[PDB]
Amino acid sequence: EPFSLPNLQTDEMSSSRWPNPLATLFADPNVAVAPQWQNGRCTLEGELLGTTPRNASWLNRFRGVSTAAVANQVLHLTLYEPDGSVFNPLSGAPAPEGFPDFTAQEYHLRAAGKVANTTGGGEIKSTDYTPALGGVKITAWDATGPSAGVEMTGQIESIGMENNTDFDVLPDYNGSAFDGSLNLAPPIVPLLPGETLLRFGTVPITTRRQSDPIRIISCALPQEWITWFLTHNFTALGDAALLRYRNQATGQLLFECKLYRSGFVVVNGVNVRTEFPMSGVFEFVSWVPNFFQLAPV
Amino acid sequence: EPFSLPNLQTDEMSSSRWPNPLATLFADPNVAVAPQWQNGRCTLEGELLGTTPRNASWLNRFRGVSTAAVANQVLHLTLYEPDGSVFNPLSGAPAPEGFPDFTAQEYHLRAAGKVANTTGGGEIKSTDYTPALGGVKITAWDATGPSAGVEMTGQIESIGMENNTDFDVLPDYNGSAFDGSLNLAPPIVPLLPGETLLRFGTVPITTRRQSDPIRIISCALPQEWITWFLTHNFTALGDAALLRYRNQATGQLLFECKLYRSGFVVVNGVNVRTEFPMSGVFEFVSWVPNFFQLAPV
Ligand SMILES: C[C@@H]1O[C@@H](O)[C@@H](O)[C@H](O)[C@@H]1O
Ligand SMILES: C[C@@H]1O[C@@H](O)[C@@H](O)[C@H](O)[C@@H]1O
Repeated sequence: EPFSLPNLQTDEMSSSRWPNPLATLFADPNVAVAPQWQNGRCTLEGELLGTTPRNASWLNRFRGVSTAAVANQVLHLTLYEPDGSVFNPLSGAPAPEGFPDFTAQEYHLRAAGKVANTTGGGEIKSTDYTPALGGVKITAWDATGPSAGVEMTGQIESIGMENNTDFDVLPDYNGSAFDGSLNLAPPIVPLLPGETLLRFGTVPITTRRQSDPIRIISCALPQEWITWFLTHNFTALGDAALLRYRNQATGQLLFECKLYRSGFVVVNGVNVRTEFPMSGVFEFVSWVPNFFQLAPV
Repeated sequence: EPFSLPNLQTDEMSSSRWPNPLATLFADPNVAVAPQWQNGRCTLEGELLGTTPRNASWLNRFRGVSTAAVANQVLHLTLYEPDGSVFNPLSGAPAPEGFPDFTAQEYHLRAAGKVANTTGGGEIKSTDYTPALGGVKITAWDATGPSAGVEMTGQIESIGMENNTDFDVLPDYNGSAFDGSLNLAPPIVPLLPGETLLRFGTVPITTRRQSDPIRIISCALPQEWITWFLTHNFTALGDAALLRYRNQATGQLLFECKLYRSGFVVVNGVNVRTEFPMSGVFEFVSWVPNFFQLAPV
C-alpha cells in the first residue's frame, strides 16, 4: 500500500464542491484572501474535514422533516444528516454534511417526499440560508404538499450568484454575522511564500449573470481523490507528496507540484493567473518536506 | 492488481444510473422483463459498456450547440459528447455518454451558456427524446437566449414518471420501436436458474406520482465500483467474483453473492422481493465459475 493517486485525467474527474465535471485547472497568485472551503476537505490519510460528505453523492443533497404544512409557498424543514440521524444544531457544525459552503443570493432546489404532491421546486434565499440553526426556510415552493411532519429529500441545483468572488466567501451559517462558535476547517494556505494554490475548477449553473457571465467554483481536491484516500490505508511518510502532471499521451511533463498532507496542491513560480491543460494525469513521485522548493512552472 | 472492491458501505456509495446516494439494496425475482440498462455498465476489467460515462459526473449531463435562436419556449440543440466532440449519429451509439437510458413522459432539465440570458429550465418531452438522431428539442424553455450557435451545457434533474416499471424500459432513442442499428449493451440475466439480480437502488425526484408514489431506479454497479475498475488493472481470473456482504460494525455475514465478470451481482434463493441492510460492505473472496452455486440468502 504505497501512496498513489488514481490514473484519471483531470477532465475525467469531478469537483468536490459542486457536483459537475472538472473543466479548468489553474493557479491564481493574486487572490487576496485564502479560501476556507468546508467541502472538498480531506487529509491524505483519509480523514474528512469540515462538512465534506463521506458519500460523494451527498454533496448538495439535503434531507429533513417538514415542521409545518406548506403555506404561501413556504416549506420549513428541520434538518437531518445524510444518515438520517437528526442534525443537532447545539453541537457546533455549520451545516449538515454536503451543504453549500459559499455565499449566494439564493440556492435553487428541487425536493420530494414519499407522497405524490410533494415534488416541487423552490429556493433558499441568502437571509434564510442558516442551516447551523438546524432548519431551513424554503421559499417560492411550488408544490401543494407536504403537510407537517413529513420526510423530504432534495437537491440544490443552481444558485443566484451576482459575484464569482462569493464562491470563496463562507456564508453566515448561523445567521449571526459570523461567530467563532462554529467548528470550521481552517483556511487553505501554502506553507511556502512563493507557492500558489492549484485550483480544480468547474462551472455551476447560476442566474444573476447579466453583466459578467463566467462562473467558476474551485476545489482543493477532485472528488475521486477524496474517495481514493478514504478507500486506501495511506500513511503520510512526509509532509507533502511531490507530484508530476504529465500528458500521458504525448509524454510531456507540464509541471511538478506539492500535495500537502492536509489535502491541497500548490505550484511554484506563478506570477500571473495561469491555466493548465486538462488532459494530464497527476503522478506520485516521492515524499518531500514542507520546505522543498518546486521547479517553477 | 489482485481483485478487490472499495471498502465503502452501500449507503456510502452512489447510483450509476441516477446521480444520488444509494438508498436500497434489494432482489426482486418477479420483475416482468430483464433490464437492458445502458448506463452503469462496466466489466471487472474496466471496460465501459453502453453509454456509461468515464467521468462519473457526466451522468445526466449534456452539452450541445443551439441550432436556432430561442422562440416560443423552444430550444433545439445539436448534441456533443462530453469531450466536446460532435456526437455522430451514424456511429451506432444510442445517445451521448451519460444520457438517460429509460422511458419517461418528460425529462426536466436546467442548462446555461457562457453568455448572459442563457440560464434556463425546460424539459424534453418523451416524443422529443430521440438523441440517436443527433439533437434534442427542449420545450417549456424559460430563458430569452441563447441565440443560434451558442454552446449550452446542462443537467437532467428530475423526470415525469407515471409508472415505476418504465425505469427498466429502454427509450425509443432513434424515434422508432426498432433498435437493430444501435450498439446496445446486452440484457442483464443471471447465468444460473435460481439466481436473482441484486439491485442497487436510489430515489430520483419525479412528478406524475398520483398512481404509485414510490419511485426507485436500480443499477447493476455502484458508481464507485465502476471507477474502481477503471483505476485498477484487474484481470478476471474466473467467470465471477464470489463476494461476501458483511456488516463490518456487527460482523454478521449477511449473504454471499456472485459478481459476474460482465458487471452485475446476483444472489441465490430469493423467492419474493427482499430488501437488505445498507450498512454492509462487499468483500472479495475468490474467483468461481458461472455454475458455482451460492448459499441461499
Ligand atoms: C426568484 C428569483 O427568480 C429569478 O430572478 C432568478 O434569477 C433568481 O435567482 C431568483 O430565484
Ligand atoms: C409540463 C408538465 O408540468 C407538470 O405537470 C409536470 O408534473 C410534468 O412532469 C410536466 O413537466
